[PDB]
Amino acid sequence: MEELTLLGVTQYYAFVQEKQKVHCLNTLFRKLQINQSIIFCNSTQRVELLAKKITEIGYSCYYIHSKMAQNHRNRVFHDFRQGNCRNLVCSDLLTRGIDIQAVNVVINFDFPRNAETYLHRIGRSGRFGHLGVAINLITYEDRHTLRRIEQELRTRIEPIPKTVDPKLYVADQ
Repeated sequence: MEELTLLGVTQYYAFVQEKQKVHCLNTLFRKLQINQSIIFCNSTQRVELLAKKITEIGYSCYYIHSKMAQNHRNRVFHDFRQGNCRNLVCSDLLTRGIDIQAVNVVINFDFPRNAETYLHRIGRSGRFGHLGVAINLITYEDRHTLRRIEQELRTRIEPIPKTVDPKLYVADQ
């Protein structure tokens, strides 16, 4: 049995053209009541490019990726957990940070290529299952990767509705 679990994380996907990802991301910020959010991309170059664009549209965001130093990643993450930052852009990182209660939305701006990367991004270590929502931005050409990861992880990833039920990601306490 796996250490990380997906029970408690509602998972959605949206069919996006690569040229339209930034626009779809801006639509998500506007239609969801995001407290804090974490956004994954598949390369460190795309992590920095997204973080700058996002701040240009006028959203609060830091970023950490694999080619920063570990002590620098710790302090930026500490600043983000502190509330100094609203969103955090991240590449894939082997060393995970502690859970942040204010993080209720995790977004896969770029879809991971395998199931273990997906679980390492979205899975939760504890069995308390703090309610949250994960949103995957996917191209139609890439839908077969989503089905395979869905079956391999024995989970359910649904097409995102117009209105996400806030019961599934708005903390009720």
